[PDB]
Amino acid sequence: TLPTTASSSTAVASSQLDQLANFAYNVTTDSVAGCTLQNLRVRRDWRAFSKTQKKDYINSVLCLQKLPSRTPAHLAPGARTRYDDFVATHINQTQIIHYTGTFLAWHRYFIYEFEQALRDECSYTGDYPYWNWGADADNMEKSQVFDGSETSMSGNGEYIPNQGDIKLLLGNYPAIDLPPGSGGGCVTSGPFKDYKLNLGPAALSLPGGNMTAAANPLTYNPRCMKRSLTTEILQRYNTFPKIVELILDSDDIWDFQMTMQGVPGSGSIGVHGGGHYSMGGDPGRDVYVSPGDTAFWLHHGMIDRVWWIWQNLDLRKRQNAISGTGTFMNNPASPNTTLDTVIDLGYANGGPIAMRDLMSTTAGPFCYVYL
Amino acid sequence: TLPTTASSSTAVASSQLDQLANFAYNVTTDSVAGCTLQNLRVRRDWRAFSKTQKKDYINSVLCLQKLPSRTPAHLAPGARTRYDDFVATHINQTQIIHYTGTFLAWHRYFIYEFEQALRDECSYTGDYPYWNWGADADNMEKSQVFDGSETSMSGNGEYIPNQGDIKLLLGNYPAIDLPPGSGGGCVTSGPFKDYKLNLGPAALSLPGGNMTAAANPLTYNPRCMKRSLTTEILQRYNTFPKIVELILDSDDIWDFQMTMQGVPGSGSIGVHGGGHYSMGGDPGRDVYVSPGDTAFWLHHGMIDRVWWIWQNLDLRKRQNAISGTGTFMNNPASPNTTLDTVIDLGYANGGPIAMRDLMSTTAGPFCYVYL
Ligand SMILES: *[C@@H]1O[C@H](CO)[C@@H](O[C@@H]2O[C@H](CO)[C@@H](O[C@@H]3O[C@H](CO)[C@@H](O)[C@H](O)[C@@H]3O)[C@H](O)[C@H]2NC(C)=O)[C@H](O)[C@H]1NC(C)=O
Ligand SMILES: *[C@@H]1O[C@H](CO)[C@@H](O[C@@H]2O[C@H](CO)[C@@H](O)[C@H](O)[C@H]2NC(C)=O)[C@H](O)[C@H]1NC(C)=O
Ligand SMILES: *[C@@H]1O[C@H](CO)[C@@H](O)[C@H](O)[C@H]1NC(C)=O
Ligand SMILES: *[C@@H]1O[C@H](CO)[C@@H](O)[C@H](O)[C@H]1NC(C)=O
Ligand SMILES: *[C@@H]1O[C@H](CO)[C@@H](O)[C@H](O)[C@H]1NC(C)=O
Ligand SMILES: *[C@@H]1O[C@H](CO)[C@@H](O)[C@H](O)[C@H]1NC(C)=O
Ligand SMILES: *[C@@H]1O[C@H](CO)[C@@H](O)[C@H](O)[C@H]1NC(C)=O
Ligand SMILES: *[C@H]1O[C@H](CO)[C@@H](O)[C@H](O)[C@@H]1O
Ligand SMILES: *[C@H]1O[C@H](CO)[C@@H](O)[C@H](O)[C@@H]1O
Ligand SMILES: [Cu+2]
Ligand SMILES: [Cu+2]
Ligand SMILES: [Cu+2]
Ligand SMILES: [Cu+2]
Repeated sequence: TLPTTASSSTAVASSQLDQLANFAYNVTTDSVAGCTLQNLRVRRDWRAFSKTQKKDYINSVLCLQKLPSRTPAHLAPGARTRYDDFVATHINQTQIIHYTGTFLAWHRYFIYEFEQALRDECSYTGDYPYWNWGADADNMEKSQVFDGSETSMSGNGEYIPNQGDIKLLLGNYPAIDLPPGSGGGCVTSGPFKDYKLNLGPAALSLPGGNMTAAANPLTYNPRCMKRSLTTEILQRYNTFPKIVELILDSDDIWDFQMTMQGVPGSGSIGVHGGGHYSMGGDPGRDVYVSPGDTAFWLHHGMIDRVWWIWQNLDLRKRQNAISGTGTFMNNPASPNTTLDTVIDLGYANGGPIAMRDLMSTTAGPFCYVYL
Repeated sequence: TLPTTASSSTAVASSQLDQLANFAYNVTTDSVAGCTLQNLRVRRDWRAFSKTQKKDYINSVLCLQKLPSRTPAHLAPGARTRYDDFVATHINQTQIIHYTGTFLAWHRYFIYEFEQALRDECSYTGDYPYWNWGADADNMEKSQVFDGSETSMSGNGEYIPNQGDIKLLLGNYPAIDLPPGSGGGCVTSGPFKDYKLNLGPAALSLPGGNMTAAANPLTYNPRCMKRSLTTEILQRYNTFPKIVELILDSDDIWDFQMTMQGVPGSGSIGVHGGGHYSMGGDPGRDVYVSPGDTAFWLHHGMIDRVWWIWQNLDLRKRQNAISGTGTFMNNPASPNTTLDTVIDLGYANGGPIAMRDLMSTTAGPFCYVYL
């Protein structure tokens, strides 16, 4: 039988999450028969990756960052690489994604098309990786995603001392205070030290309250990728209890995405916000440019997995569930998101597609499960 | 001797507003003694206009609706007239000009350049008019702005029986219910009976609670202007007690501009929202395309007048006061508006300009007062 409420103990919460993930894996594989059991791809924990499997993905990411970009030069003069095209369209559509009826499905399609670019343009045969936050909640610097070795998405940045508190002011709600992390500067080690971030910043938070915004975040400004891994941020919004609480106590699609992103006026940035700002640095603290951090795709693999688990717990009522509109926090008011709403990814990959073709990981263009 | 508490009687609260406006006129004119007393412009109540002066203003707006548009066709394929240029830049910029730090200053510059277009291209030499809502709150159908005569902005629309209410979402709160007015269809008389809106709808609130939104509201979509005059909406938010209350009880620019536009979670839409939705119809109920209604300019002459009165009650503290950010209700977050923030009107008229040059009606490009 399945867990009913989330546990206040960290080990038990991991067991419930596992048992909920096993229930989700079971429901999906037993239904499937263009998608079969034989081409059903599997996404796995980045720790389940071998140190040779890690290098294949990293090498496939490094290759996409070296191919020429597809976006027209006038629409984004700062885009140079195939990697920049995905970042460019995320900057372009930040106002109509996030806190929208399309938030969860747009990012499921976003990461899927990012995988296709790896498989078709940089010859990737491995599995898509995801980052389990709760496993690294007590020591993010030891996390195999951020440990600074050459099997990581690079590690911490240079420790800038005497850094001010990060203050987050979205909307007109009172600020949320966060520690500045143990880094702050350019990344040290890892296979991405010479990775040149090209676009942004658009709305980058800074230690001390400021927000660096460029005149046009689509213009060319090459720079390094900065990081300041903040373990304290993870153990506040990303422990195993928080992850299982997000799944077991969200009973409608509204409560799920709201709790996931951070309920307004609640002092919580949710699992989505806490996963972004824990990396710190640039573009870690920029909601527009965050795909510029290579740990974005492992982060959203886990976001999709948490949505995938919650969906299967009641496929009758949760597969096609949608709530929200087409504008950030319905500001200003916009029509309700429906199954007929068409979204696109700009010039990154793919074409415009309706929402109903996105709700299932074993339908539409999708054919995959999680382990 | 100035009042400090707004009154409940419409008669004596009307007297209060005349005192404050007169004090404001006294402070501004004595301060002028490139802007002199000899060239100082005056903006007057639409009721102060004689018959010939009313037709003078209308015919210049009518001429603006026939001259060819300046906007390049690929940026706004639906723009056909100079009047469309102003509506198009408003649609384009709606999400960074409402509930921002620039809201009041952007619209002061917006109507000034619209006035400059009347003067330099349609030979207008008269005064800029405004609409005193408090005088028509007892019957909008009697208003000199809306009676549908030769000297109106056209009047009511064709009758549509048994219509549902208007549901307005203002923040993360339940919808505010407004009566649907006494019209609904295309306008029946007045000098704009045959006037064509060519843009939108971008987000048109409909009776019953629905909303229409074009896929791209900047494409060609010619149609009549619809109206549904609603006296009760003016009664709720635009009586003389409501106007004097906004001026006297607002202690800083944040309180003032929020109370003017409508505070979320209070059931009010402010005098600004009350003036827009009391017209009803299309584009009166569209936040983006609202300049498409010809009463928009007289409506925002009075919005500017109320800010001017509020400014002059404590010039040393209120002349250059700013609060807010560059995004609609700070969603998504953005840097604070400063005196150095720059705005433009696209291809409507003029060039870019900073906030410091916009805070006074007697500095920058401005030299005007209100009667
Ligand atoms: C609505 O507002 C946006 C601004 O947010 C306007 O977009 C701007 O349009 C101009 C010309 O169409 C773009 O100019 C471009 O400059 C680059 C510089 O490298 C050049 O390479 C291009 O060939 C082009 O000349 C400008 O970048 C663009 N801005 C943004 C942020 O996209 C838009 O025109 C406005 N629409 C209307 C109808 O006013
Ligand atoms: C950002 O998004 C806008 C629309 O959301 C894109 O603008 C479209 O561009 C195409 C190609 O030039 C035009 O055919 C459309 O008419 C445009 N639509 C609008 C509403 O302007 C823009 O190209 C996107 N930019 C990037 C870099 O993805
Ligand atoms: C998943 O299915 C297998 C076999 O069908 C079963 O043994 C296992 O217990 C299931 N998972 C859970 C959590 O019960
Ligand atoms: C930016 O931050 C610095 C502190 O490093 C502060 O002194 C400055 O006032 C901030 N800029 C603005 C415009 O507030
Ligand atoms: C404005 O100045 C005139 C000048 O004589 C004066 O009569 C009037 O009382 C003044 N009004 C206010 C409100 O100060
Ligand atoms: C829009 O969707 C919400 C659900 O978030 C629903 O409550 C509301 O009634 C919908 N509005 C209309 C006009 O259908
Ligand atoms: C905006 O200004 C306020 C002034 O009260 C300041 O406290 C805050 O840090 C500023 N925020 C940003 C993002 O600049
Ligand atoms: C298990 O560990 C988490 C951090 O991973 C704590 O937040 C919790 O209180 C429990 O001790
Ligand atoms: C203000 O409005 C009231 C109606 O609410 C009138 O009774 C009064 O004479 C003044 O016109
Ligand atoms: Cu995103
Ligand atoms: Cu994210
Ligand atoms: Cu406006
Ligand atoms: Cu307005």
